[PDB]
Amino acid sequence: QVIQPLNGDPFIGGLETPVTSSPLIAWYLSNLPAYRTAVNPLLRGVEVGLAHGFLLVGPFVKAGPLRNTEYAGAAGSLAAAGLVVILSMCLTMYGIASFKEGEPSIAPALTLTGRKKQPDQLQSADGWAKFTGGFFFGGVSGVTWACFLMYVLDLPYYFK
Amino acid sequence: DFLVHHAIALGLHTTTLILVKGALDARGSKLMPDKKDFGYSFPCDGPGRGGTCDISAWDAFYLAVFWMLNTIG
Amino acid sequence: AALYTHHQYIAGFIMTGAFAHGAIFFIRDYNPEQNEDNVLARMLDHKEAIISHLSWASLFLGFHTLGLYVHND
Amino acid sequence: MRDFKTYLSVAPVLSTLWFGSLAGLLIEINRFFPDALTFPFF
Amino acid sequence: MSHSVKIYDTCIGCTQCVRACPTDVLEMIPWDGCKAKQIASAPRTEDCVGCKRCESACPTDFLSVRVYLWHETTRSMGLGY
Amino acid sequence: GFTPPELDPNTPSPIFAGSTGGLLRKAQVEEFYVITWESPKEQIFEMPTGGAAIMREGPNLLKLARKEQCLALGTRLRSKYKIKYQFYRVFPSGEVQYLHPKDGVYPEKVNPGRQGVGLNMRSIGKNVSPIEVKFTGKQPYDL
Amino acid sequence: EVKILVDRDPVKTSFEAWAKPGHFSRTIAKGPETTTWIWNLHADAHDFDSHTSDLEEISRKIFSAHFGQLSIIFLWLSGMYFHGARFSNYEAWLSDPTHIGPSAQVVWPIVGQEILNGDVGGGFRGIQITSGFFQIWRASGITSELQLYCTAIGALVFAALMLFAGWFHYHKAAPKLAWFQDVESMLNHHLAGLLGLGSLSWAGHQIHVSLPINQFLNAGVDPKEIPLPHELILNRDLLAQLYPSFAEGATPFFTLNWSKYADFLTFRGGLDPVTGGLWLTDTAHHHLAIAILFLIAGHMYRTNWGIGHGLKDILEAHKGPFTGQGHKGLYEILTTSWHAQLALNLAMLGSLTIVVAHHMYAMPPYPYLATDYGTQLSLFTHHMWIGGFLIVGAAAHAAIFMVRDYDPTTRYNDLLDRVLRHRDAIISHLNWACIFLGFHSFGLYIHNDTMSALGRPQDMFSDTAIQLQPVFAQWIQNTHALAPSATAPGATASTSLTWGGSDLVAVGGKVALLPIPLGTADFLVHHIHAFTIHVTVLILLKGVLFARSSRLIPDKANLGFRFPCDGPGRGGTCQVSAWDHVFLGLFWMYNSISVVIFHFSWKMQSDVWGSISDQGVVTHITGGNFAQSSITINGWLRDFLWAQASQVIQSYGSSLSAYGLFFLGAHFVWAFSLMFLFSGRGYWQELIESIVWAHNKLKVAPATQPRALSIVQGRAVGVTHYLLGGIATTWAFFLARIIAVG
Amino acid sequence: MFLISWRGYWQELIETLAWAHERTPLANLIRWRDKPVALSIVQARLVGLAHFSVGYIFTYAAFLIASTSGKFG
Ligand code: CLA
Ligand code: CLA
Ligand code: CLA
Ligand code: CLA
Ligand code: CLA
Ligand code: CLA
Ligand SMILES: CC1=C(/C=C/C(C)=C/C=C/C(C)=C/C=C/C=C(C)/C=C/C=C(C)/C=C/C2=C(C)CCCC2(C)C)C(C)(C)CCC1
Ligand code: SF4
Ligand code: SF4
Ligand code: SF4
Repeated sequence: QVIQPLNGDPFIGGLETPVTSSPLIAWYLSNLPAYRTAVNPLLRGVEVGLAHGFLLVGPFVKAGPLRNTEYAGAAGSLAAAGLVVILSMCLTMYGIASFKEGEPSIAPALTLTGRKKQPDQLQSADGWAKFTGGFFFGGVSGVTWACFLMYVLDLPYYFK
Repeated sequence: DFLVHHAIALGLHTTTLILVKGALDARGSKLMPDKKDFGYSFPCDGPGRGGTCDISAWDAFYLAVFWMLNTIG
Repeated sequence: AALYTHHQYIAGFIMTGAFAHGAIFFIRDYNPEQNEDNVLARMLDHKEAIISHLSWASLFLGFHTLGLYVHND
Repeated sequence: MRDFKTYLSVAPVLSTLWFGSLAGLLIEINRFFPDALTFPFF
Repeated sequence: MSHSVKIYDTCIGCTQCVRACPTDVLEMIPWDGCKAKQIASAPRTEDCVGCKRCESACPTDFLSVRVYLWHETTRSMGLGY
Repeated sequence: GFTPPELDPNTPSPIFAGSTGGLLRKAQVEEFYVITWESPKEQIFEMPTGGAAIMREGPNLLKLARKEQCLALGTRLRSKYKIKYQFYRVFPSGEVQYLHPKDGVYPEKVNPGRQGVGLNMRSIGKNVSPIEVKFTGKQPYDL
Repeated sequence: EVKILVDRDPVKTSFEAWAKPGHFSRTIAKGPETTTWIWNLHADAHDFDSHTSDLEEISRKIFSAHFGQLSIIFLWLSGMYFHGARFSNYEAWLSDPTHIGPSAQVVWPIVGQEILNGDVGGGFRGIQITSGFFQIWRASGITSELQLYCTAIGALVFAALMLFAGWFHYHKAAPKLAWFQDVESMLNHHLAGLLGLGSLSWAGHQIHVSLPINQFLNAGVDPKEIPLPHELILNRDLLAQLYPSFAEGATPFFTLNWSKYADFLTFRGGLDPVTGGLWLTDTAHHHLAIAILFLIAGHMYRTNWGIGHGLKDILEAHKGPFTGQGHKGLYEILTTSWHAQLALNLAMLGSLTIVVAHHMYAMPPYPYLATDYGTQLSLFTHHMWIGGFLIVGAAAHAAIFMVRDYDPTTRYNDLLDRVLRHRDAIISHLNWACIFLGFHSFGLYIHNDTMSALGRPQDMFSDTAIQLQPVFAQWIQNTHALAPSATAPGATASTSLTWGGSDLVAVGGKVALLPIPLGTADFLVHHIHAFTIHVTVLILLKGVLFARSSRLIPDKANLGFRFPCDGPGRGGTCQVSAWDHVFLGLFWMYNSISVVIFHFSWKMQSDVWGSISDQGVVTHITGGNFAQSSITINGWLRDFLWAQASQVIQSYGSSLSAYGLFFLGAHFVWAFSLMFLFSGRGYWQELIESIVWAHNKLKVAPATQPRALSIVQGRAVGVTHYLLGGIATTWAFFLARIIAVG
Repeated sequence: MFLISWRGYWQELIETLAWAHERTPLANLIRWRDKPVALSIVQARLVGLAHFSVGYIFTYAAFLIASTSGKFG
């Protein structure tokens, strides 16, 4: 018996599988910033923005229309920053669409074992707003750091 | 020119047939005597009575748009 | 060429809309009690003859035009 | 034999016989009077 | 905010409209206008999906049960999610 | 005076190995349905959410997401296994609404005490034309 | 226990059931009340599972229908052999295969159709055939029309025997149910007696007849002066002159000195330079080895004697932790359901047909087959279409099994239950795979088209641009090119000429096969192929899995396998049945096979087919434009459709004008299908009401009340006419293009 | 595909897509406010007709202008 019902419940639309409920996979998912409920959403947003803005620079620089010119390092990186300016904007709209000022967090207040848990502040107006601001700051910081590493400090790289 | 003008007449007559049938059966027919109670645009009347797809006058307009496009083409 | 094609497609769409809005009038605004034995109610009285004669004209035109074209080909 | 004649009287078999006879007549007419565009007998 | 299911007086009394309902909208109530001494009724049209199985089994010349599609909810759109 | 049977939360559930067709977020933010029946023998039935389950002897309770699923399962139980079934609707607030037999008797057969809703005392062709109901909220079939 | 269980005279041979239409079921034998009954009479004619609930009568009807199909196939084969004997230029084609077009059909001189009798060569006027029967007959050693006449007479006799057997095994001596459920003996006999003994007999024919006759033909000997095939059997020295090992008899076989037979049993590989096909010695050794393998593979399953394997025990022995009880219960499912067997066999036969088409194009097994470009194109396209149709029918009948023959109360399988429990995960993952493949396969074409239209050719996904090279396929080609060096030292040459090297076979100034290059264009087309196949799989598997129930209709199995809808409720429940999933997947199979055959045609016309000059240069048909043009949709529209349609639109007034007429008619039928596909029944019924009034006015309305076609029948007519038109268009276009220039 | 393929297949596909989004880690954080459903039958007919008409007009306009501008006469 490797495939179990979802938390012993066969009438919930899901299953327990080694890809779903492995201890290593559960640990890795729990240590991600999006699942750090007790931490300030500003810090988790900063981390998420840093990672995503850092990874976004590469495709824009290497596959942009100016990838074979001198302006490959700057303009494509700028495009990555522009995407962050788009992405956070989308997040902001989500924060206005879903959560209201007067309502508390809508995150689940229980765990798998059924014990009482403080709900995550991310699923709230203030929490999502702080998360989006941290995402924007981390995104622009990560784009700047990627540009500094590849083209300002001139670290050796394979550049794909 | 004779053949293409007669094809043009065929297209005009067929599009008129579709549109006039929709307009005159809009209020009802033997299959759906109370079509007027269901408005201008409704999907169908279910699979009963043999099947009632494209029974509304809006669907007659939708079918006749294809024939109008073919005629103008 | 662009002007002719543009205005002919516009005219076809507008005629299709004319027939569609006539059907809309029949569903929504037509009053049988105020239109008894009119020239408008008598269309619904003999709608079968109109639709069948339109069907005959379209079928005859399509049959013979397609037959002549296929014969030539 | 009555059942076989009833089967021969059904729609596809009778249609096949009738249309085959008609097609044969038209083909023989087109062989003996080929390339007919007008009616010149009158 | 539900599909409108209406019962007319031409109802014979056959319960096929009720047996053909997958959401328990219709039921059979007593009546006196037919031999069967019963007529259909629609008290739970809030659960009506609009499948029109009820009027696909009505044997009259035209349907004594009529489902008019109307404003749609989560249980009228057949949404399990 | 028929009284609705109360829901028993401690009712055991059929033996099922888990499926992806079960409940979703709609069961949490909105209502979900619960069907209870009484199996006289431990047998195997087919779930409406795909797959097969093994009902246990005695009372059985199953939670589904739609009323149509509950009614389809109940019809299968009544036709194939001849089991009496009742299903309820449960809200996130904990409210339970006893749904299917509104008077303890199946809706197909006539039972006294039912009131007529949506009853029109005319033939279907005697409906009022839409032009006579224009600019009023009343529909021709509602009159 | 495995005996011959047969009941005598179960069904009386009479014409009473001929006189009554629709006798097989009850709702139809009552007589027609409307016109729809007629269509129903042609819809439930071969649905034996709905006529009766007894498996024995269903199985007997299946057996006799198979006999009738075999009789029809034998009749068709007799017709082809007769039309190759009379009304053919096979004897003329034998002398000059590289300049005389094969022809086996002549039209009669009526209404000016005699223009279709084209100058195919060899003093013959007739329709050029592309079925490749001439190559089969040359590979079989047939050098005279009398042999073809004898084969036609024998096939007529065999068709009569099949028809008599079909009548006998249903009306006189019908097998019992336990006779059909003896799957072990059936598998043993069909692996050892049908495939094994058939391969052994064909190897014997190739060794004793095809090899010496083909050696004489390739030696330049005139066909009428070649000794008759029986003369090489009665005279062993005549065969021994060509192959000296025949002087030793069968003693090297019985003494295990098989290496003495290395003159007519060779593992040579490659192609014959004289004929452009596979070596017939290679085919003889191949069929011998296949016969041995099938004969020792047919003594596996258990029967009346205790030795052997039990299929039930083999299935029950395989069960894992993930799958639980495993394959237990599948034997009872497969032995009591004809639809499951039909699904499995249809899938396997469609895949087999597809791999057959690929291996025939890659290795031509008949003499002068590769240099016949029309035959190659026709065979590849035809077997691609057959395979796609059978693969679609596999899911079509798997859905019927799930709706009708599936139940977990009895005949319960754990694997099928676990598949049905996580069907949402399978469908969603396949949906994501389809979206990802569609984007990263077709958006690349859109990107290339936009970059070329914007004047940015350096930004495309081309060979002279951003390169997407198939490194894995090129590595496989390189590995198979050097297979005779290290991995297969017993093979003289490689298994095909389509991998690499300096090898090139050209017969009669035409290229037979070349090392096929693989580049970015092949990469894009192959990923397009994968995307189309995955989408068709998604549609068919979704239909199979949700044929019983879903979150929308929990009681879809009660509605049936083939029903139109469940009304306009739940927002609309149109095409929820699995039959509609098959109807949708038919279009996607058509799309996938059309893209595949377009790829094959353009790639072989640009990089393989062509002509060889006396100096040594090679000039292809389209000049190798596939590498630079096929990467854009505009390239496919212009350099493939527009450029190669000039041979089918200009065929009027010549012998290929029938292809132009079929081009136009197929376009017409494809357009005609859209009327059924886009419309609905209610409008047509309301129009039929007015036509019925017009007929009733003149007392000419029929008693059978005219009714519009049903929703399912309307969809079926639409998809049938759609497939017919869209396939006949490609048929006419391919045939005219490859006959006019090839 | 808005004209040939119809609603139930797409609704049953959207149900599985909604299940996949509700059970995908790092994506259950983002939830829809409006429940995704398939296109309505009349809505899908209109969408298919709009795509059909746009294709008709744009294709013939491109062909006409390109033919009469690559050679003016
Ligand atoms: C569908 C596939 C597709 C692809 C792959 C490309 C690819 C390319 N195009 Mg084309 N293009 C397409 C379709 C496509 N195009 C279409 C439909 C159009 C409209 C006509 C165009 C029109 C177009 C234009 C107008 C231009 C391009 C250009 C480019 C480049 C992108 C530049 C950039 O800003 O984006 C990069 C964006 C990214 C953020 C990439 C995201 C992908 C990430 C890395 C996913 C990796 C997945 C990961 C492994 C998943 C698991 C995670 C793990 C942790 C578990 C690139 C070479 C530019 C150019 O000319 O250069 C050649 C440009 O100017 N394209
Ligand atoms: C290009 C293909 C095509 C064709 C040929 C037709 C043909 C026709 N349409 Mg359809 N239609 C089409 C596409 C097409 N439609 C599309 C895309 C739509 C949009 C959904 C519609 C929607 C539509 C509507 C809404 C209406 C029609 C109607 C008609 C009829 C018009 C009158 C006439 O021309 O009859 C001449 C007949 C023909 C051209 C068709 C027959 C072809 C030859 C003559 C067949 C002879 C048989 C031959 C021996 C083959 C043997 C068969 C077998 C043994 C092999 C005719 C049956 C109108 C109507 O019903 O009129 C009565 C009408 O109400 N059509
Ligand atoms: C070793 C002998 C043997 C052979 C050769 C076959 C061969 C065949 N069987 Mg199988 N079968 C066998 C044993 C055998 N069977 C046994 C013992 C059983 C019972 C367990 C079955 C059960 C069975 C069923 C239920 C069915 C078949 C079918 C078929 C045919 C499908 C393959 C095909 O058409 O290819 C083409 C193959 C040929 C034309 C090559 C020549 C084979 C000759 C003509 C057959 C003579 C074989 C026969 C068994 C022996 C004669 C009996 C005697 C009284 C005359 C094929 C003719 C299917 C079918 O098509 O039935 C009509 C089918 O429905 N078989
Ligand atoms: C996943 C694995 C698997 C795969 C890939 C296949 C694949 C194949 N099997 Mg199947 N099979 C399987 C599991 C599998 N099987 C199991 C577990 C069983 C035991 C129940 C069978 C039983 C079985 C039998 C008994 C036969 C096959 C045959 C075949 C081949 C069909 C040939 C065809 O295409 O028609 C081309 C034409 C023919 C040769 C086949 C003629 C039609 C056959 C005889 C009818 C099938 C009847 C079957 C016994 C159903 C009876 C129902 C009964 C309970 C009432 C096909 C390649 C056939 C084969 O061996 O061919 C060489 C065959 O005879 N299979
Ligand atoms: C290999 C053999 C095979 C066999 C034995 C079966 C067996 C069967 N099929 Mg399956 N099927 C197969 C392959 C096969 N199928 C394939 C390859 C497909 C994919 C297309 C399907 C898809 C399929 C569907 C979609 C359905 C079935 C169903 C059925 C059952 C009834 C068939 C019927 O009544 O039609 C009797 C015969 C006809 C209706 C003939 C129709 C005419 C065809 C479509 C035209 C072919 C065009 C022709 C080449 C053009 C010439 C022009 C013309 C003028 C002559 C029966 C169990 C039906 C079912 O079980 O219903 C519940 C059903 O719904 N099958
Ligand atoms: C010819 C046009 C056409 C197109 C483009 C599609 C598109 C699609 N089909 Mg449909 N379909 C069609 C005809 C078409 N179909 C027809 C004729 C039928 C009748 C049988 C169907 C029936 C049908 C079925 C039955 C199924 C589909 C499925 C699919 C989807 C899978 C492909 C995928 O997602 O890859 C990615 C998307 C595409 C390749 C579409 C083009 C997008 C390009 C590459 C990029 C556009 C650029 C970008 C978005 C920028 C936008 C600009 C901005 C201004 C908005 C996709 C939405 C399958 C599906 O649902 O699986 C997920 C499915 O099961 N289709
Ligand atoms: C010869 C000539 C002449 C004369 C002319 C004429 C006289 C013409 C006419 C014409 C016409 C006469 C036309 C018409 C047309 C029509 C149309 C186009 C129509 C349409 C319709 C519709 C669209 C409809 C609608 C509707 C409906 C549906 C129903 C309800 C109502 C309504 C009405 C709304 C003159 C001397 C001057 C000069 C010289 C030449
Ligand atoms: S298939 Fe026809 S009858 Fe059924 S829901 Fe769709 S339009 Fe209505
Ligand atoms: S509503 Fe229909 S099913 Fe019910 S009693 Fe009336 S006629 Fe019978
Ligand atoms: S439409 Fe369907 S759910 Fe509504 S009353 Fe009729 S049968 Fe019941």
